[PDB]
Formats: sequence, C-alpha cells, structure tokens
Amino acid sequence: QECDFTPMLTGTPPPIYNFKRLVFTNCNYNLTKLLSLFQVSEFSCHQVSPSSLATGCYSSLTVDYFAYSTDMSSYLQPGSAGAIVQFNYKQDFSNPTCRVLATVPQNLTTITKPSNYAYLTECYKTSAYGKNYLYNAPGAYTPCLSLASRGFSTKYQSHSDGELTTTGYIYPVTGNLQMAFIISVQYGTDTNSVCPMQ
Ligand SMILES: *[C@@H]1O[C@H](CO)[C@@H](O)[C@H](O)[C@H]1NC(C)=O
Ligand SMILES: *[C@@H]1O[C@H](CO)[C@@H](O)[C@H](O)[C@H]1NC(C)=O
Repeated sequence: QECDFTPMLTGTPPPIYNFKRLVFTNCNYNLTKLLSLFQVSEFSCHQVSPSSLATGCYSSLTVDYFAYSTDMSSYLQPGSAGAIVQFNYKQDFSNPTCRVLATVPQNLTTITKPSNYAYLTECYKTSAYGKNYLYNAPGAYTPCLSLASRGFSTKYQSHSDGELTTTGYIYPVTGNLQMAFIISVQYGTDTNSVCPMQ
C-alpha cells in the first residue's frame, strides 16, 4: 500500500514555528512523484544521496513542512545563526535527512496561500536582568508555540502569559507561495516498513 502525501498538497502550509509533521509507516513511497509537483529551488541531503533516498528501505519516513520564502534559505543551513534556528525550526541531523526548498506552481491548486509569511524573532522568560532566551531543540517545536498560536496581525507583535514571551515577524506573500520540506528517515526495528514503490 502506498504512502499518501495528500495532506501536504491540501490546504495552507503552516508558519515555520508551527510546522506540520507527517509520519509514514507500513507503506511504500514515490518521492519523485511528490517532488515533481513543485519547482525545487534548493535541496540538501545529509548522510544520503537522493538516489539512495529515493530507493532505500526504512522503518519510518517523516516529513516536516511549512510556508517559507526561498530567499531565507541560509537561515536554514546547518550551523546557521539567527532567529530561524533559534526560535522556529532547528533541523535534527541525527538521522539521514533531506531539506527541500520549493515554489508552489499556480497549476497546483489544492494548496492555498496564507496572507503572510511569519517567524518568531524571540522566545524568552524575563530574568531579573534581561531576557532568558529559550532555544529550539533539534526537530522540536518552540516552547513559545502556544503563545505564537495566538497569531500575529502586525509586525513585531508580542504575546505573553506572564512567564514566557514571544514576538513574531510578518510580511506579505508576493507571487507563488514558497515552501520548505524536511524529509527524514529512520533505520530501526522494522527494516522495511517503508520501501520505494515498484
Ligand atoms: C513515480 O511517479 C513518477 C511520476 O513523477 C512516475 O513516472 C513513476 O512511474 C512512478 N513510479 C512508480 C514505481 O509508480
Ligand atoms: C504547470 O503545468 C504543467 C503540468 O503540471 C507543469 O509541468 C508546468 O511546469 C507548469 N506550468 C508552468 C510552470 O508554466
């Protein structure tokens, strides 16, 4: 039975700090078919050749995705500094991963656009003298996710519950929507729970 990538093709992809995670087990995949639907600008594979990626057998296959402007590609690079790795998404390199940046063609209709691209500029607890920043663990959500989900309708809008404080930055989506996918694979327990279609 085939792995169904319909969910990422349907609806509006979330802001980066609230990325969507799809996990596939006990199914076969056709990654070429999924990727061919997008205009790929960048991609980067760690501990994989995309060939090995498109033809290997794993115990599970995880896909994280979110709306993301391609020109912010460097902030997603391994070892990068700044708000994106700090407060939004820090890639987990403990497993073979591939990061793909792509533009959604208008010919692809089921994907809808948000009004704004968005990311967190900070996530902290107030100390006594300054801010005690809280940084993303690899592959995990910001601890400011609950606050961030309150939404941002202006630039540098803040949210707090007393303890935590977050601040988001927003800007209009101009042109075709651009996205990021992080494909991750695991070699556990289950040898060939996930294999390439044939
Ligand atoms: C995977 O999808 C591609 C379309 O991009 C198609 O050409 C190919 O035949 C498919 N592979 C299998 C095994 O179905
Ligand atoms: C959208 O239409 C075709 C069919 O999917 C696609 O291959 C093509 O790249 C797109 N058209 C453009 C980009 O003008």
